[PDB]
Amino acid sequence: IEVIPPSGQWVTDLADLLTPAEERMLSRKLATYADTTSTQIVIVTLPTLNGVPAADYAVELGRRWGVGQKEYDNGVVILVAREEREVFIATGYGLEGAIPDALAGRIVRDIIVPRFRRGDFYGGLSAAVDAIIAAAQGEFQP
Ligand SMILES: [Mg+2]
Repeated sequence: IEVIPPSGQWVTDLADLLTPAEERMLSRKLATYADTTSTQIVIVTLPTLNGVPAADYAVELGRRWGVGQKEYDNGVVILVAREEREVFIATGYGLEGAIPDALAGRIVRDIIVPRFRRGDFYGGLSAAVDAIIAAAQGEFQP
């Protein structure tokens, strides 16, 4: 599997879902969380996965980019595959148990997808970040 190379960005919006101001606001939140906790959460948006499963892509991007390694200790990839209408939340092994499949799925189904169907990409991703941070803190309360 070949994924995109490391961007150096908290938000890599290759589907161009977000305005620059929306990217900068998400990026500030993500960077601040990483600074305080050493947990690196990144957002990647892609026009298409070209037939690669979202799970496989998210895991390879976390590996290739070293998400949650190097300067950081734990990692999350939020991968948005626009053509396939998939959102895959991938956590590093360190965070095993913090976001089970049902909690990730409920973030996608109930938090992200209804916002995305209205064109509210910033709100859906912002709320997903907040839910991920709450879950990583042991404080997610659906
Ligand atoms: Mg953009």
